[PDB]
Amino acid sequence: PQVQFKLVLVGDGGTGKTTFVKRHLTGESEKKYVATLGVEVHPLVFHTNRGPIKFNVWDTAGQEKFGGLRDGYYIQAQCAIIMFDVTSRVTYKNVPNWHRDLVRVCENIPIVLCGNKVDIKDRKVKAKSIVFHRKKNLQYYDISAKSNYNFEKPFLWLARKLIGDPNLEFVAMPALAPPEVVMDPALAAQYEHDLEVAQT
Amino acid sequence: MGFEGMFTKKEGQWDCSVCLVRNEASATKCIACQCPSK
Ligand SMILES: Nc1nc2c(ncn2[C@@H]2O[C@H](COP(=O)(O)OP(=O)(O)O)[C@@H](O)[C@H]2O)c(=O)[nH]1
Ligand SMILES: [Mg+2]
Ligand SMILES: [Zn+2]
Repeated sequence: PQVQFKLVLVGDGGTGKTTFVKRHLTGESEKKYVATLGVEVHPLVFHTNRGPIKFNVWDTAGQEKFGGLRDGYYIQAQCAIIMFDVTSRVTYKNVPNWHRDLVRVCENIPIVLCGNKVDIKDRKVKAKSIVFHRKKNLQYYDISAKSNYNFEKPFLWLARKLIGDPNLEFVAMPALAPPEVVMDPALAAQYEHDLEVAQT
Repeated sequence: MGFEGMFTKKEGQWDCSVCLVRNEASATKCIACQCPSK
């Protein structure tokens, strides 16, 4: 059997939400537009060692600010990704606002925080400065949508939390759009270590 | 082992063909997008 989860993707306009979700090619070709809510729902299939899992990712069509999404957006949300731009400190300042707006309607759902555009070397929100929490239902990852860097990480963590299986794995990567930029390997190694020590 | 029907559709529920949200049997329109039940 295949399981299905509604995933709300929220964050300030211009942080890369649409660019990120569109990396999953099949989810883009099968996306569904919801006219009454101004949303594109991308059905993202991931193939795990226990079967297929589908994340129905809700990506807004507009530039809504926190608290500006129609109420139907959050209805029956079972997980979420909050995205910001590591080159724009204001988009990270608004992460607690999106988190507050989300938890007001959905309460306790697993949430992943994603700092996008880490391919840009002039990073303003540094890994060391990422505010980390004691919450078991919150996790952070660096991502670069245009390089597919860490694309699968948020979905794998959410899948493990939703299924309750810490050893869940993806047996194959989904078909992704070819990278448009290069993620510097030295930066990736340094960022990954900086986040390890900060989380612990 | 599979997912063991942990998240299977309950009796009478239906998935909205417009936005894929899962609805109850008595709902005549989707609780999220308000589109009438297929
Ligand atoms: N260097 C780099 N630029 C990105 C990345 N993701 C998005 N951009 C750009 O950020 C701008 C807004 O992207 P968009 O997906 O529309 O953001 P949204 O408003 O949150 O949906 C665009 O010019 C993107 O090309 C990334 O991962 N790396
Ligand atoms: Mg967008
Ligand atoms: Zn619907």
